[PDB]
Amino acid sequence: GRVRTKTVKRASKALIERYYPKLTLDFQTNKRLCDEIATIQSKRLRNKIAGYTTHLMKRIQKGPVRGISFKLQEEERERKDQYVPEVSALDLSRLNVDNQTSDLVKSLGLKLPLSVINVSA
Amino acid sequence: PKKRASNGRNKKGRGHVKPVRCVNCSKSIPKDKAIKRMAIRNIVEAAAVRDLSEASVYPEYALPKTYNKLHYCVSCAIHARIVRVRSREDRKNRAPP
Amino acid sequence: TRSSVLADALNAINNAEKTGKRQVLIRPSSKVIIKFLQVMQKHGYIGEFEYIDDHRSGKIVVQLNGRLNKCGVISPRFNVKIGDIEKWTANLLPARQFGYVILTTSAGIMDHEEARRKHVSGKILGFVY
Amino acid sequence: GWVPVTKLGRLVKAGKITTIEEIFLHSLPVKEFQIIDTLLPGLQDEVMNIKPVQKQTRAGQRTRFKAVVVVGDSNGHVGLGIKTAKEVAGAIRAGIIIAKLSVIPIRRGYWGTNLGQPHSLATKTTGKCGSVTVRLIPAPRGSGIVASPAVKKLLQLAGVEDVYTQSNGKTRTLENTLKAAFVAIGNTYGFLTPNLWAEQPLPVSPLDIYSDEASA
Amino acid sequence: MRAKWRKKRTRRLKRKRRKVRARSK
Amino acid sequence: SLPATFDLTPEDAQLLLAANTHLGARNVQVHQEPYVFNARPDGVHVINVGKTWEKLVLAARIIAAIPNPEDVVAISSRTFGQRAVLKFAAHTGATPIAGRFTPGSFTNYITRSFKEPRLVIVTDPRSDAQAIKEASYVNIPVIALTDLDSPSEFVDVAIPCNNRGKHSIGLIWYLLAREVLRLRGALVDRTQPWSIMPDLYFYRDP
Amino acid sequence: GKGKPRGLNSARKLRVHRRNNRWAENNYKKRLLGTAFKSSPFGGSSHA
Amino acid sequence: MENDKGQLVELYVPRKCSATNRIIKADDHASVQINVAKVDEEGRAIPGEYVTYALSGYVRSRGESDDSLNRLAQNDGLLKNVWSYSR
RNA sequence: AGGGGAUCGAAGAUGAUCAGAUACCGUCGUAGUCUUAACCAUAAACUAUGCCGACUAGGGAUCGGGUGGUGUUUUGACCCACUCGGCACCUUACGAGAAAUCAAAGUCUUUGGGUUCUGGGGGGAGUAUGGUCGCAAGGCUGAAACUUAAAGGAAUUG
Repeated sequence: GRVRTKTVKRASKALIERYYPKLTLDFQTNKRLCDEIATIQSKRLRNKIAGYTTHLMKRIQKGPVRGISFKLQEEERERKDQYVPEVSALDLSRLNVDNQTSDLVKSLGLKLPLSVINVSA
Repeated sequence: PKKRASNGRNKKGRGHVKPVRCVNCSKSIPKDKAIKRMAIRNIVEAAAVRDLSEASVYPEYALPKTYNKLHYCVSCAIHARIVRVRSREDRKNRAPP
Repeated sequence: TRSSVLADALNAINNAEKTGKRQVLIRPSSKVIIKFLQVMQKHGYIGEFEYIDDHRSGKIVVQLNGRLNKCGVISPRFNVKIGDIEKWTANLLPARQFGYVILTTSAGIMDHEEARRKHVSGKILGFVY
Repeated sequence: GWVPVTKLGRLVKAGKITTIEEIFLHSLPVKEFQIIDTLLPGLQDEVMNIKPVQKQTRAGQRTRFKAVVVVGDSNGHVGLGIKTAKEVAGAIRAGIIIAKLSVIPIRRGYWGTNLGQPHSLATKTTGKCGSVTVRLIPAPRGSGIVASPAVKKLLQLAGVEDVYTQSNGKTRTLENTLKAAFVAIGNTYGFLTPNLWAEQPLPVSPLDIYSDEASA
Repeated sequence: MRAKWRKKRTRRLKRKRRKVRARSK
Repeated sequence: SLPATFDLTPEDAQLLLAANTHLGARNVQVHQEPYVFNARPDGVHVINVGKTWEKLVLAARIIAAIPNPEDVVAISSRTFGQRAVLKFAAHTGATPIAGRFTPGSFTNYITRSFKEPRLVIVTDPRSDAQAIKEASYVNIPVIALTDLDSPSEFVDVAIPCNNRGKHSIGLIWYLLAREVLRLRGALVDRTQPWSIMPDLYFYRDP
Repeated sequence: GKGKPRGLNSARKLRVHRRNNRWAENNYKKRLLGTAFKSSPFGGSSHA
Repeated sequence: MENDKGQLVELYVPRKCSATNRIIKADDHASVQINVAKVDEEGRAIPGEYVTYALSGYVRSRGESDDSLNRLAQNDGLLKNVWSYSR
């Protein structure tokens, strides 16, 4: 079988969250970085670790992947979390309310721009 | 101990329920306890539908259907894979598959 | 059928207090129920209550507080000599510094410590503590 | 040494909580056995019984040991603890810790006049575990702890001097008799007597008045 | 043995004791 | 008693009815009956917005009582409420728990996610049941946004509101943040509006 | 209530009922029937 | 609880629930104690001051905690029209 | 004891399997099955749970009756809200329990609403004997000598 173990999945995971800018989509280059970036005890393990990392860069190219966050993705994430339209969806584009809803406004004693429409089951 | 709160049947507020006979082994089981299924199938099976349409002396002839209601006793319901042993928590479920 | 209206009244009071409610409705009313509820009241156990007239033995509403632990009746209403109170209280009272046993005498419905003062005894009715 | 890992543990070491009564009064959760013994240094322990227990496997019976422990002050605090471990020494060592985390107070009053110091329970109380039911009634002075050897130790290590006991159910299962006694004696503070009917203002939680110190 | 068939055996035994004794009576 | 300026202002009422915070569930449970105003045909029960606002300020006052702001924890396990919580924890100092609630946050004192708060707020008790249930072991008060049919076991202050609407869930989180900030002096004048639009608290579907 | 009468004038049923139920006891049954004097080899004596 | 000459010989006096007037025991771990902040004239909380309540485990488990706080709050003026006695 | 007697079928007879098969499977087949007149009086006759009364948690569906809605289709049928009386069902544990579980099996060591029936380790034994009922099969009532350290209930790991 070609199922990697957790000592490979996690080692590659650590590399991407700390060295995304320097990795590429190429095995040979990633092979040499893992020598300058991590201390590994064998040629066999080092090949496997780099091989999965290449595979993960391909995934990130097509779209973000659960379980991996890096400085670039988080920065672009927070930028879109500041979004806000020009006019609120709560703001008036013309407010309609049922007959029973209207009665509620009267009891509270607030003056509002009410339009009443019929409603039925 | 008590295995089911319904006693394996559906009798409440009733003294007696008249029985029916299983279709495989011919044994009497009260109506409310028997396992019951409905088997509706086109008379002409799927693999033969093309030949019969080509052979019909009519255009647009709707295939008749066959209806029957089948009664099984517990022993023959287990064997025929109509029902299967089910876990403690999963026994209480009533919703069909 | 209904055998002791007092047994119903104290059962209702006990169940409500046990579950937190702050009031009850006990039906029907009776003289013995009022007299029992006045002894409970006189020591702070219940609080206010009111009697609703309906021409049919009436209802009552009792305002409770968290004090009451258990109120009940002793049936049948056993005869109690004067010197046997010390063996009834020792059976159904949490301790001998608080709690009451209410017994009916010719002097009226009284708690046992008021029966010692007056030197009276009679039938036993219930307890509160 | 000791380094806290909870808010209460930090305050206790820092000295802001000085008596165990604040913890009970506010019903704070205790999850560090060092808190109990920094406030009640006088505790003495006792192992009541040790029994073996076995489960089945393909390769025979897996045997492990069960130990019961009681810790208390003989001045109004007790706890009960049960642990199961592969070795006998470990079961006892871990039992002392579980018992200490469960220290509860007891209420001692008088049987008759309020002369001298308290000597017995304030009211009758009952407790139930399994089928065992332990009931404690007040007794006059000089009665002693009228109870079986196992339950007498727990009451001595609690501070009760004169007390009656009646038990029903299968008492021979010692874990259930001691558990039933433990529940019964802790219920003495749940029972409302007329001398507590007075209304007292709610104290401010210590975890709020010393807020800065708890954080770090 | 099954409770049912033990009951049957005892009954067939009594029926015979009931007729051997009838010779003397 | 609160100053008269705390009453429900017409500007706020426009927000509340616009977001359909006043459209309740088709079923009501007994403990929630006082929050119901009238029953429209078709069975939808209109929630009394007046009691929604009044309860909202009281919840805000309990929040402002806790000294350390990091001891207020906001949970929301469902998508429509996660963004609202992350920004409620931003403007105020509350520690948010967005996404899945790890069993043992409030009970296991060696887990990396151990929080021992003084108040917890939840968006929907039905789906955030693990947080509320654990809140009952360690003496933690609970506040919850409650629909007329939601469970009320181990919940102290219930802010009645529609919890099946995207705009409703967000607006209630937006309003609390405003009131806690005002009570603490962060915002100067209660009269003027706040300069952050409520859409910042809504859920983006893409 | 429970399965017994509680009335003040119910004493007879409690006497007779209990008298009937003492015969389930092994000790009570042997002593009254006096089987010691009939079947015991010693006839109720300590030594023979 | 005092002795023959007035000395309190009780370890401690426990609290009681506001909604039910029952003792809150030591290990009632569902129980809570709420604090409600008072407000100055300018509509700002006054540091360190509260209107305090306690609710027992029983009340909270039955779901009556919400209603019981509405009763107590409205009585103390912390709410106006949330609670009506006639149900 | 009359009548009826198509089906299925204790007994009986046969073919096969088998070491044996006077059993299961295949085909016959009397009594029985059904009705009238008269006996018997039994069952896992079970909800293995006596009857009357009060009180205590939440949610929906259904049967009968009644009230409000001139609701809607063409007060009959439906729809919505309420109520009384039933057959039940879902969730939970304030509570109960040895547990399985239980809205009663709760309101029982904090032990008392009225009342009837039954049990006292396992076998011998529901046996012997004496009565009484039945045409018979049998039903109701029901021991003793002797023997014995365990039988038994619910869950746990294998």
